[PDB]
Amino acid sequence: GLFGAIAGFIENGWEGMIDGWYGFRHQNSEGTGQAADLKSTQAAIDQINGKLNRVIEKTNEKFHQIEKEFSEVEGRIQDLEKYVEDTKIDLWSYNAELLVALENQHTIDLTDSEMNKLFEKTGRQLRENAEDMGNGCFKIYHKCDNACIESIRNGTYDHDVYRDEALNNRF
Amino acid sequence: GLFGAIAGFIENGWEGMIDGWYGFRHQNSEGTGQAADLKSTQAAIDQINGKLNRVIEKTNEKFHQIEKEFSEVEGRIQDLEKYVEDTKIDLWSYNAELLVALENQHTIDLTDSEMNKLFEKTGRQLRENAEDMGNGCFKIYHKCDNACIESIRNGTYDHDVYRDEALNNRFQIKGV
Amino acid sequence: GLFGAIAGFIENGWEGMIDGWYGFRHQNSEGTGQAADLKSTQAAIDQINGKLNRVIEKTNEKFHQIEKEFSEVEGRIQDLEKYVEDTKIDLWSYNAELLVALENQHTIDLTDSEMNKLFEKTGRQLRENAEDMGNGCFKIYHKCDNACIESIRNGTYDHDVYRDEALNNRFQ
Amino acid sequence: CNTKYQQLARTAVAIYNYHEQAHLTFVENYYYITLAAKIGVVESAGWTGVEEF
Amino acid sequence: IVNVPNCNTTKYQQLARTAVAIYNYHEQAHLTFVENLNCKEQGNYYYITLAATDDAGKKAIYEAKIGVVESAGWTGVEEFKLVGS
Amino acid sequence: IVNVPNCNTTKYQQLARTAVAIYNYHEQAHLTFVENLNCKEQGNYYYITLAATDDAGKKAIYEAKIGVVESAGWTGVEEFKLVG
Amino acid sequence: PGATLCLGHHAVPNGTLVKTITDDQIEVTNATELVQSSSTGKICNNPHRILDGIDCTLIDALLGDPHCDVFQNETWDLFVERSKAFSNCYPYDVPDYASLRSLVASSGTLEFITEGFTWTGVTQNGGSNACKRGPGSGFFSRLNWLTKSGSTYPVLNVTMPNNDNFDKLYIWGVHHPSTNQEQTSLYVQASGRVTVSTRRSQQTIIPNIGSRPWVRGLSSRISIYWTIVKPGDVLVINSNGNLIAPRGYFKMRTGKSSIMRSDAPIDTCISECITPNGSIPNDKPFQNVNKITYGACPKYVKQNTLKLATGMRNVPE
Amino acid sequence: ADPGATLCLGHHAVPNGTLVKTITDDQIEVTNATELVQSSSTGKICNNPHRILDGIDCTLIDALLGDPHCDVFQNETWDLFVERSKAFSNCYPYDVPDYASLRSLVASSGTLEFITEGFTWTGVTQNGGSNACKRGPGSGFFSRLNWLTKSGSTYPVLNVTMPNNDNFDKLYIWGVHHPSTNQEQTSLYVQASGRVTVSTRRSQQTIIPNIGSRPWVRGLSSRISIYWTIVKPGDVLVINSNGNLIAPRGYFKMRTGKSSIMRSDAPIDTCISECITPNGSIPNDKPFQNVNKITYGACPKYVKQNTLKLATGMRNVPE
Amino acid sequence: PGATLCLGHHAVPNGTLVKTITDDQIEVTNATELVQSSSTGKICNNPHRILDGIDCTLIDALLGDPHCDVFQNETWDLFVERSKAFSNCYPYDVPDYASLRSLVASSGTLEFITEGFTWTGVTQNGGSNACKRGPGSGFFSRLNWLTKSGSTYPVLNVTMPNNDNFDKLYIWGVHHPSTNQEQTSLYVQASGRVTVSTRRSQQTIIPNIGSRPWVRGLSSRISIYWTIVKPGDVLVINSNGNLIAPRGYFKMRTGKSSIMRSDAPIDTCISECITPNGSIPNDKPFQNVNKITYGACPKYVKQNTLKLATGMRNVP
Ligand SMILES: *[C@@H]1O[C@H](CO)[C@@H](O[C@@H]2O[C@H](CO)[C@@H](O[C@@H]3O[C@H](CO)[C@@H](O)[C@H](O)[C@@H]3O)[C@H](O)[C@H]2NC(C)=O)[C@H](O)[C@H]1NC(C)=O
Ligand SMILES: *[C@@H]1O[C@H](CO)[C@@H](O[C@@H]2O[C@H](CO)[C@@H](O)[C@H](O)[C@H]2NC(C)=O)[C@H](O)[C@H]1NC(C)=O
Ligand SMILES: *[C@@H]1O[C@H](CO)[C@@H](O[C@@H]2O[C@H](CO)[C@@H](O)[C@H](O)[C@H]2NC(C)=O)[C@H](O)[C@H]1NC(C)=O
Ligand SMILES: *[C@@H]1O[C@H](CO)[C@@H](O[C@@H]2O[C@H](CO)[C@@H](O)[C@H](O)[C@H]2NC(C)=O)[C@H](O)[C@H]1NC(C)=O
Ligand SMILES: *[C@@H]1O[C@H](CO)[C@@H](O[C@@H]2O[C@H](CO)[C@@H](O)[C@H](O)[C@H]2NC(C)=O)[C@H](O)[C@H]1NC(C)=O
Ligand SMILES: *[C@@H]1O[C@H](CO)[C@@H](O[C@@H]2O[C@H](CO)[C@@H](O)[C@H](O)[C@H]2NC(C)=O)[C@H](O)[C@H]1NC(C)=O
Ligand SMILES: *[C@@H]1O[C@H](CO)[C@@H](O)[C@H](O)[C@H]1NC(C)=O
Ligand SMILES: *[C@@H]1O[C@H](CO)[C@@H](O)[C@H](O)[C@H]1NC(C)=O
Ligand SMILES: *[C@@H]1O[C@H](CO)[C@@H](O)[C@H](O)[C@H]1NC(C)=O
Ligand SMILES: *[C@@H]1O[C@H](CO)[C@@H](O)[C@H](O)[C@H]1NC(C)=O
Ligand SMILES: *[C@@H]1O[C@H](CO)[C@@H](O)[C@H](O)[C@H]1NC(C)=O
Ligand SMILES: *[C@@H]1O[C@H](CO)[C@@H](O)[C@H](O)[C@H]1NC(C)=O
Repeated sequence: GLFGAIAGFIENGWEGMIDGWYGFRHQNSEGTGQAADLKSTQAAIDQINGKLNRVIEKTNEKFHQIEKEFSEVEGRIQDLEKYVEDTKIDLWSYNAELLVALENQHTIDLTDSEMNKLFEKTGRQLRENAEDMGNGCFKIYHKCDNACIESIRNGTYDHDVYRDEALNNRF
Repeated sequence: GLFGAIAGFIENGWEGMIDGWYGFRHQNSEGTGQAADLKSTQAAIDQINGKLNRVIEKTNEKFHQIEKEFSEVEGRIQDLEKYVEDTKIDLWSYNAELLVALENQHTIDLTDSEMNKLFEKTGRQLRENAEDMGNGCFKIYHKCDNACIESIRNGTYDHDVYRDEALNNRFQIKGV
Repeated sequence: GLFGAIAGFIENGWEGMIDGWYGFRHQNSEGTGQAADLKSTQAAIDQINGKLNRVIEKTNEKFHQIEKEFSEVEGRIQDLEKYVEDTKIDLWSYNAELLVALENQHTIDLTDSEMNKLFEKTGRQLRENAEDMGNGCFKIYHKCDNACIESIRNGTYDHDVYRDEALNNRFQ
Repeated sequence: CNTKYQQLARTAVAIYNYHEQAHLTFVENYYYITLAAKIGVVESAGWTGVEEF
Repeated sequence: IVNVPNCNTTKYQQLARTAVAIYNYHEQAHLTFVENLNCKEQGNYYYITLAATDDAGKKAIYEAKIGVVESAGWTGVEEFKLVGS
Repeated sequence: IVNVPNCNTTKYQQLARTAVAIYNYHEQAHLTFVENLNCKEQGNYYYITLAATDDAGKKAIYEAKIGVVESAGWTGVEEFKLVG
Repeated sequence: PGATLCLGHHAVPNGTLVKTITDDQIEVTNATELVQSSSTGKICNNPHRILDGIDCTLIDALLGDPHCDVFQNETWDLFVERSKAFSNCYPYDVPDYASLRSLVASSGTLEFITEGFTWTGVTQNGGSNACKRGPGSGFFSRLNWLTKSGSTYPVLNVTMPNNDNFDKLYIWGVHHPSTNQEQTSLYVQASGRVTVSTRRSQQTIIPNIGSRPWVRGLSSRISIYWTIVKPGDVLVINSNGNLIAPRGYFKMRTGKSSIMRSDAPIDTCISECITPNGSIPNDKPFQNVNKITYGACPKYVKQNTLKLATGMRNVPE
Repeated sequence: ADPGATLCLGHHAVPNGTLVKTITDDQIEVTNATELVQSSSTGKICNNPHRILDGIDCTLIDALLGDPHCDVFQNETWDLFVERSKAFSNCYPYDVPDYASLRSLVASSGTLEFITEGFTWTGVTQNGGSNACKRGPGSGFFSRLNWLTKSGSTYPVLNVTMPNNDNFDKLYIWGVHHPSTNQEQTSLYVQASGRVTVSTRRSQQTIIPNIGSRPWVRGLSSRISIYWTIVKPGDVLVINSNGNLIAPRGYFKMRTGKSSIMRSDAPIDTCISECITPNGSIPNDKPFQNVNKITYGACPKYVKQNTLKLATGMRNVPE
Repeated sequence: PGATLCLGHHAVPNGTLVKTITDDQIEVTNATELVQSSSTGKICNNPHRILDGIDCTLIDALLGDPHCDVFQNETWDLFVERSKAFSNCYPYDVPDYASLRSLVASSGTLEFITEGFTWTGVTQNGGSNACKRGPGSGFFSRLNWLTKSGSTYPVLNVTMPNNDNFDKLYIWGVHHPSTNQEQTSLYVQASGRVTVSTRRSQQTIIPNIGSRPWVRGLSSRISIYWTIVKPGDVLVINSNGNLIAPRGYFKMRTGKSSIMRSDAPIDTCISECITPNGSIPNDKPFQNVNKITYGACPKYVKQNTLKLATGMRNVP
């Protein structure tokens, strides 16, 4: 993707995460855990649903048209009737092919973007208390129990509480 | 947006900034202030103007065509004349709908990108003299008067001048 | 571009780099050097080739159609024959114009993205041993001979080996 | 003479019930039939008509 | 017993003016109708003798043969001959 | 007025050769024109007596009636009868 | 020590391949099909009023072929013509058949109003054994075969004003006998003529006497023509022979009616989109079943599948 | 110690945002947008820079034939001929088979320039008129047609020829008269059945008149049927008739170009506008329009949507 | 004393300008052209079977104009009509010429099969000096000019059923004399009539008598008509004068054949795409050469150039 997270600096996906599209895995003194992130998951789902509803919106209702199959040879007028319908079909076939190609390229990029945004947002929470390991994980340089991990996942983590401990361990 | 700045880590916009699209607000020893950034504003304006001029470029001139309203029932030839015009209108209606949807999605993303570019460029100027507060603001760890803020906004800020002062303030920890 | 690397915080390109699309220039104790990066070059080339092959894919074969030039004035049916062909040409001309404009905008953005990805990847290798100078270059705060520069370019650079040396130069 | 001939007569009575909006019921180049309750045929054209009734 | 038409009626004056106009159109002349002298209806045809002056003010006498076929709405000047002054 | 015509003039030979070709086409025969013997014009018609051989070289005498309607550009062989 | 926090995204074991601008096949977690490529094979009878022609074409029901009598005064949203249809009346042709079929199909009704035409000097209601209605002879229910009365066929000069607020469709015909004596036996005159006119238009047909192929016993033919009389106009029929006269007019309407050729059976279901292959769902924006459709339908495209990605790139372990 | 400094990056916003459509959002607020669909009109047709010819009471065909109340249109030219719904015919009742094609080709030609030619009609009476087609207080006829009838008691076989020695195409308009009775037929043309044959080296047309009663139009049951023939440079016009010929007086000069015809009741005004619709002229700054699918000139393309807003600013996020 | 590591990208001294969504022109390192705008000017004779009409239109080769005899039983994928073509037989016209030319071109063959028509009571094989075949008079090879025999022209009434499994195309005509004397001299009856019918269709043509302009010395004309007989149907021809009779049928086919007007010479080369200007390669998806094409061709567009970016932004 354009942002380098999905199929990028994140090596692979998590088949074990079945309750969200993006989330956190942690390791601390009390063990390991996993939690999906709701806001980033919902942002990707809302964009794709909106794109999908615009695409499948029923907007074509036609009634009496032109004939398109013929049992006898007629020449000029039938040549034109066939050419008109063949021209229409090719233009709509082109529209449909380009549409799914543009939409899919954008869907892969927007979901890549949401992953990168969540990563950058998390690193901004940790400030000088953590370092980017380059593989989607942060090394946190202070004791961080379950309540501390939960404060990162719900966005209330105050970096200043742990800064003195973290700066000392880092340097 | 795709980049997470506008309607993202920047909480909202500034209605009071009426002389540019992007800019700086500061708080230092001399007070508070506000200044628009010219280069980033002009880059967004130039891209949208270029996109807009391509969309409204007058490119359609037709003269004698086919009839499109009919006062009598005729059957085959009139069926085809109406079908041809209905086919054309639907394809152009689709083109017009798709064009504005793609353009608008891209306009929102390019203006988001310009905001993110200006933020990243500012943080690269400050180097180790400042920290990203996570809401679009930098905490600058030294005395930085109006002339100092001006040097950041016009790209002449020399980080080595303040690095010793800034590193000292940044790495104050608790002593026991 | 959307990502700010090419024609952005990287001031210009290298005409002297003839063996790849992206690469490294370094200066260390042993002198200066230049080397292309293969993965990022190949990733951009693969995307453009895939896009190019998709566009030039032969997909149109027509045989007996309608007449399109006329030597006599006939009126109604000839008006429609001309209008049908004129309508088709304008719709395909629009398709062709929009296609190249979208493709080119995306090609410029994807190549900008590949430059930015390689930059972000390199800074993540160096961790706390280097600083971003803001122009696409990293200042590395330890002795890094040719073997050390190569370890960065082939992805084996172990930052812990130099961290103590680098932190000392960086902050004192 | 009350055969063919019976279908020709009922055909004449039905055409009469259409033309005059009456409701009769049959009892018993040209055919002249006297019935109780004038037909032409041209076999090359397949035409059959009741000229008089 | 004999019924003689009035040559100064609207119908006959208009037939003569039409006859003068057709002559002017066909011969690129400019006669002006003055008055009818005699007139006769026989079958589909009217026979009118009229006076007409030219741009020089000279009056002359002309004989017109005018056909009218009512079912076709047709009126035609078949003859327009100068007779004298 | 007595006229002794040359029945082997270019005009008359072409009228006869055309007649032989029409006969060969219509009857799937293969006569070959040799010469005209007598010739006569009467109204819209030429009456020509000609000799023609078959593939075995057997000569026979034929009488042809050829019509011409110039205003229509029409030329037609109405009769082509073996005499002996 | 410290702690480790890893950001990540989900994945599935069973991905789906999709097309993008750059990749011909790339695996995502989910996709939805955009091309309707299947049908039940059956035409649903709701919500469009379907009318099965069975053995009858729309024109045969229009003219009044006896085995098409059941369709009198019928209406439809969609008329379905079966390939097994046949004619079983007087042999005929329709110059501009496709247009008459089209305009009647678009009107969506066969409502017929008998009008009091007066035919003085001719005998009416001619029939044929090529067009049996029951045991005996018959004719098209909506047409009146006029022949000589006594020893003469006078000039017919009838008028019919249109004092209504709708268009009237008149269907009339011209009889082409096969021999000269057949022409004179029926219509006296050596050459007939039919001139039907309004204030807007005139149509003159001269019959054509000659032998045609044997069809249901007959070498003769009838040519069918039509005339629309707008409100405030008047119909005028003029003939000195060979007139197959109308008995009235068909009321004309505008709307969404049409006609379709299909051999698919009618079923008891609900579907807005109809194709000759049967009804198809319209939840997808494109379809690959048939370019012929009727109703709220997906647009026809050449592709039999187009997968729209509905999830991120799928990167399993 | 010192408090240091804070430097905040931001972007502008407005209190009057505009909703626009995107790929993902049906409505999203941006700071500014511009309309791409022209949906209004002044209701008037601007008379510049296109030459507008107002037909008023006259259709193009009636001005072509020379209906007396359409005399003012003789030799007229136009870029756009405007036909009003109040137009009416007031000459001999007629019809034109393929009326639409003749109206199209004349409208596309853009001129009614007529050139009289010296036809010689030996043995017939010329210039027949009608009280159904008055020019002045008396009877008249189409100015460009010549009603031929018998002279004396005969109507000869007409055989006239007009070669085209010029380097342009000639348009000949001619007609055939359909009487109501046999007496009417023989009174005008002697022969019991007429015939009109008009031919070139490349084409021929033969029309047989029809005798019978049509509905009354302006007192008449008879009709004239209008036909046309185009003669290319180097070809020749031949007219052959033994009755019922409504003869041409000459040809119309043929041109190719940008001219056309439009049906409208919009008044014509003194303004400038490149684009014309039946509803009136519309500006052409926007690439799309919703006013009418019938347009003439440099016009936005017709679309079904009545609005399509193009975003011209960033996302609007008020305080 | 440390090290510096700079990230960069390449650049070229010969960039190419391309269009984008935002920029009318912007410089990239490389681009490829998407609009084919040139042609060799020659029509390649492979892989399509090209039939060069030279002096003959398709209709004249169909009817059998003598100088078009060489095209008898010919087949083609593309028939090429030259602007120098000319007719040199009896002056004629074809109502719906465009339709007949179209359906024969789409059929792709002139395969003619002679049938045993019996014309009792008339003179067959009428010819004309306006249609010489050799030094003598002639006529269209596929038509049969019938005239009176003796002093009578009977009512012709022949029948030809179609028992084969393909469609038959019958070409026939009606003769339009110039004078009444010409009419009665050829056909006795003062007014002719031609009625051609199947079980599904019928056509009756009444000849026209009158003076037309001279074409190759003649004021009379032949009008060409056509009838298709489906398998199981039957052809009936009925006439009492002026019939230009068919000699048989043309075999009808469906397929990929067509016709094109071009003055481009034909050459021994390979090209899938054909235009009146000549063949063009089809590697590019669009072309600006001609809206008339045949085969696997780029789509016609109005633009003469459309450059597709194939490299990054060029910043020297
Ligand atoms: C064939 O029938 C038609 C219709 O019945 C006849 O046409 C009608 O003819 C009468 C008199 O010829 C017309 O009456 C006139 O009407 C005008 C205007 O309303 C009025 O001012 C007159 O005083 C007179 O009453 C009538 O309008 C006309 N109708 C139509 C539809 O044409 C026609 O005459 C018949 N054919 C023959 C040969 O008689
Ligand atoms: C964010 O997470 C923190 C960490 O768990 C939450 O703080 C705890 O909240 C629970 C309430 O369920 C209390 O019982 C604990 O005593 C809290 N612990 C601490 C250290 O404060 C916090 O409530 C969460 N906030 C939100 C908005 O979800
Ligand atoms: C003209 O020819 C047709 C066909 O040869 C004749 O039609 C046949 O007529 C007989 C009885 O007359 C029928 O049994 C056949 O079935 C008919 N065949 C076809 C193909 O129609 C027709 O009779 C002839 N007409 C004349 C006047 O002789
Ligand atoms: C410029 O672009 C062209 C095509 O966009 C490049 O040439 C293509 O290279 C691929 C490599 O796999 C081949 O498959 C194609 O056949 C080549 N096409 C042509 C037309 O050569 C080319 O390498 C690029 N660079 C330069 C300097 O031209
Ligand atoms: C009718 O007029 C045409 C004029 O087109 C006459 O045709 C000319 O006939 C003479 C000999 O009769 C030829 O030399 C000319 O070349 C012909 N002219 C053209 C243009 O073809 C025709 O003869 C006349 N017919 C009658 C019966 O008078
Ligand atoms: C291909 O041929 C066509 C026509 O044979 C050329 O188009 C003509 O170009 C000339 C001069 O530019 C114009 O005067 C004509 O009006 C054009 N005709 C049409 C129908 O447009 C075309 O330029 C040729 N193209 C090439 C590449 O040879
Ligand atoms: C940048 O701002 C500083 C402080 O106001 C000023 O001294 C310097 O000249 C400025 N440079 C530029 C290039 O504007
Ligand atoms: C990477 O480069 C170093 C430096 O020379 C070398 O020793 C090492 O073998 C290389 N490893 C790989 C995997 O390329
Ligand atoms: C995935 O696609 C299927 C089929 O299109 C759909 O039913 C489902 O809602 C989508 N989402 C998930 C999470 O399965
Ligand atoms: C629909 O019917 C047509 C023939 O009418 C056939 O070619 C096509 O394959 C059918 N499609 C399906 C999905 O049955
Ligand atoms: C916003 O766009 C409108 C066009 O709809 C324009 O009139 C106006 O000047 C623009 N305002 C700004 C601030 O760009
Ligand atoms: C234009 O005129 C048409 C036809 O009268 C009408 O349907 C349409 O609403 C009008 N539109 C405008 C914008 O006036």
